[PDB]
Amino acid sequence: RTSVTFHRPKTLSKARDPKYPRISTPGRNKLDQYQILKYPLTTESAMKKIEDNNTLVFIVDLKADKKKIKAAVKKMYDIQAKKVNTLIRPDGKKKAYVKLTPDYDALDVANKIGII
Amino acid sequence: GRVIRAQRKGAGSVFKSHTHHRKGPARFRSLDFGERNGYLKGVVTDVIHDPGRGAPLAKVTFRHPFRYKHQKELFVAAEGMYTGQFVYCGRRATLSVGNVLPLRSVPEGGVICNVEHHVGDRGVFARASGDYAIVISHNPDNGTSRIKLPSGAKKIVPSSCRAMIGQVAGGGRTEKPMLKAGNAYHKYRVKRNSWPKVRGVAMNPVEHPHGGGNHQHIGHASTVRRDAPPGQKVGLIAARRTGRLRGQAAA
Amino acid sequence: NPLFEKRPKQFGIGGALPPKKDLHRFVKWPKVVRIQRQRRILKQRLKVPPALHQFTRTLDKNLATNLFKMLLKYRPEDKAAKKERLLKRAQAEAEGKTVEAKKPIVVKYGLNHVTYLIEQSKAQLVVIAHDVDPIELVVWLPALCRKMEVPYCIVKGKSRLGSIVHKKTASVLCLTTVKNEDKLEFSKILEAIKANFNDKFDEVRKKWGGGVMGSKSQAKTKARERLIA
RNA sequence: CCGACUUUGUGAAAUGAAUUUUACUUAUUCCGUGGGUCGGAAGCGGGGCAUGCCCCUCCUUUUGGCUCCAAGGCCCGGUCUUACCGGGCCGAUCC
RNA sequence: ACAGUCGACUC
RNA sequence: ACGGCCUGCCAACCCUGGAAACGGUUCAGCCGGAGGUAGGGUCCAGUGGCCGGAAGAGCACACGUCGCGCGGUGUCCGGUGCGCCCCCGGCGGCCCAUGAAAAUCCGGAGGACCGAGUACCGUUCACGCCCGGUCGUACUCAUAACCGCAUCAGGUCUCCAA
RNA sequence: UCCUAAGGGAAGGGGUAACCCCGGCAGAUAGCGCGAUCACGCGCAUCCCCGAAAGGGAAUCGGGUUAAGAUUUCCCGAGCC
Ligand SMILES: [Mg+2]
Ligand SMILES: [Mg+2]
Ligand SMILES: [Mg+2]
Ligand SMILES: [Mg+2]
Ligand SMILES: [Mg+2]
Ligand SMILES: [Mg+2]
Ligand SMILES: [Mg+2]
Ligand SMILES: [Mg+2]
Ligand SMILES: [Mg+2]
Ligand SMILES: [Mg+2]
Ligand SMILES: [Mg+2]
Ligand SMILES: [Mg+2]
Ligand SMILES: [Mg+2]
Ligand SMILES: [Mg+2]
Ligand SMILES: [Mg+2]
Ligand SMILES: [Mg+2]
Ligand SMILES: [Mg+2]
Ligand SMILES: [Mg+2]
Ligand SMILES: [Mg+2]
Ligand SMILES: [Mg+2]
Ligand SMILES: [Mg+2]
Ligand SMILES: [Mg+2]
Repeated sequence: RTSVTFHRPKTLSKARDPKYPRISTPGRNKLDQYQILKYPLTTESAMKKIEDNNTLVFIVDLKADKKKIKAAVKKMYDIQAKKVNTLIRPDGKKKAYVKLTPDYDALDVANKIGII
Repeated sequence: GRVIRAQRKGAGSVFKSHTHHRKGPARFRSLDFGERNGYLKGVVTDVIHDPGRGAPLAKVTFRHPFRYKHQKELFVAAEGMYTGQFVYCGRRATLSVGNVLPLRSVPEGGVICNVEHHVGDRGVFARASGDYAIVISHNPDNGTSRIKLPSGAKKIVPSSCRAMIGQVAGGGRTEKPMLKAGNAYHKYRVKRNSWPKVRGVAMNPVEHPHGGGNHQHIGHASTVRRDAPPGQKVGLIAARRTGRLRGQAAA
Repeated sequence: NPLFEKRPKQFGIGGALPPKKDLHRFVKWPKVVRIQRQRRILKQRLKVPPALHQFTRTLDKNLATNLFKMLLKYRPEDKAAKKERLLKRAQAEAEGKTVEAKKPIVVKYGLNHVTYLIEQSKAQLVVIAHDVDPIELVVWLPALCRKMEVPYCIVKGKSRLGSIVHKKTASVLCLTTVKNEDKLEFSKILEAIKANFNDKFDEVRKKWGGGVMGSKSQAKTKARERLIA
């Protein structure tokens, strides 16, 4: 040996392959789109945002992030979000402002579900 | 009573050393084959003030013996050292101020500082500003030497104990009057919480043996025995004599 | 050719960096290594009493190869070597209605078994490993075999005895009876063993081992005593 | 603070019929390291006025530069087989 | 050492 | 804001040259054969100037028309400082006091190893393409939203300042 | 949010009847890091976590807009990491 210092020799670690699964039942996706998008908001402030800013206001799950909101609005309503802005409301629910890419029309999206 | 001020210092709490701005320990470099059997060349790079200490410190940069890197040590500077100086460490080093040699390489009468006590302790003696030791004698049938310490005591130490030639720099510091409570305040701010001091006679009996009384006085002999319990050993501990020093006892 | 040139390095005490030599002597090992090495060293320094220093005098390599040749002949029946015969004797019992297998002759092992054979005097050669830990298991065997007048040897390596019987370690072996084909070879082996072991017993019981100091100590010892001379 | 016992082993002397003294290293205690050169013998130079057999040396003092992963030699062994890889020691003293 | 223009401040 | 171009403070630095009859210099210092004065350059700061942004904005006027209409005019010129706020530069003084660390980023020494020229090895350049998660964010900050049993003459850390 | 300050917690170990108390005491210290993958090599030094909405620190400006949000989160334009 040249070094005076004895280090820990490195050995093999074998990976896990258990003889029975600790979980048989699969995972349901409990935050699916209907959990993510609960219901659109119909406050007069929101109805302004539809015309003036091409925007849609939803009440969303408290555990949904901006990315999943973008995905779920494409599966449901088959549209595109240019930008999603969120805030957790003073009473505990999360509100998402969805801006549609300028292809789609927010008013026509508003009509196809019924808000205006 | 209650736990007196002298007893409170051993717990550490507010009485720990004030060392946030200190520059690291000051010592020799770990003794190796290079210094036992020859000499290692170092260059002094900076002379720096170390807070809480009167001796300046010298940053000496050595080249590593067997690794491709520098080794940056920190000495107590001897008076005379300067930046750009080449200091030399080892067994075959010349007898020059700032060099570190073992005491077997130092003639009697030499002035030395930062002297080791065990071979390799990296410096224990004559480390305050303007302090030195003197080599008195060698005894070659033991490998030991007798030096005089700053206190005047004569210690027998091995002939391999290393020392730096000269005296510690910054001498003469304590000859200047301080003149001000404020100057004492800044001196101790960077050392430890030991200032100011309230006289025990000015305390109440509950917190000091000297406290209390209708006049401030001790009321008992201020010399206390060596084996007195803590909390009782205040005053002049195990004193052999008191009073003003005259004649032989001042010598 | 004229380009190829030599740049010798001045590998001095202040010169060029030294190369990668072997520092196997100064390596700081783990504790398990550290303690075991000191264990043999401390054994060296202390005075070993006779009963424990009666080991440290093992049988030779020349005789061990002779003895272990015999033991390898009398290895017990292997695990596999044991199930077919019980399979075979099924038919001899099930149809022939006789067990006819005759006395298989092999070495005997296991400390309690060998001690039993010794005290009944059915033992003819005892084989004690030098490296039993805890040692108290065998310290008294030399005395018991000497008192009961059975030749005994101290071979080197309990792991080797275990190899004969198909175990990991064995710590003792004894041969009770040899076949009529090996009387001469067996007899010659045990003649030296009695001389080597059962003859010196009453002067090795008063020999104290240990007390060997360290290398640097001995080199210092000689210098000190030479100046006396 | 003080003594005995325990830890606690080893062997030598002087007064004694126990007491101080000493010596060993492995217990223990302390110190230093990124456990990085320890012990013994060699070698190299040096001092010779018993060619002693011994002592003193160990390839860095110089101006605030730089300093690693070896050049070089020998030897196996492959291959192109008519041009290219693996290896071993020396360099870096031995035990 | 002049001519021109400008100039806020102090005694 | 940001992008260029200019300018180049006070320092620092470079080249030529060789200083007494010493000179250069500050409010103060200080500097010079270890190279001053001089002459000529480099770099640095900028919250400095021009252009782009950008007049299409904002503001002020004046008009004229039903419904976040529309149209028009302009958006200049010098000067001043023991002034005030912020920041910066560069000197000086003080200390038995010498007044954090790390993340992060940049630069260098060395040079093992590497490729074409019917073309492959590159490249810290310019342009172009995609993406940017989580939580807070309202309001008071006090002679009424904080604490003092209150909508209490108390107490409670800051920034701007005619 | 990241980093460290004073300082706190902490694995092996030491103590403890136990709750708990000790971090330098040095232990194959936790984590190995880097080049590699088509595998191996090198190196391992004072070493984990927490700790600042006034310390350190990737990047934004102007103009509009509400009953109540934005001076820089929304709209318009222009940039940057
Ligand atoms: Mg948010
Ligand atoms: Mg105080
Ligand atoms: Mg005083
Ligand atoms: Mg006082
Ligand atoms: Mg009082
Ligand atoms: Mg009292
Ligand atoms: Mg009193
Ligand atoms: Mg009074
Ligand atoms: Mg009185
Ligand atoms: Mg000039
Ligand atoms: Mg600018
Ligand atoms: Mg402009
Ligand atoms: Mg101010
Ligand atoms: Mg200054
Ligand atoms: Mg807000
Ligand atoms: Mg606000
Ligand atoms: Mg206010
Ligand atoms: Mg209350
Ligand atoms: Mg943190
Ligand atoms: Mg912060
Ligand atoms: Mg901050
Ligand atoms: Mg926008």
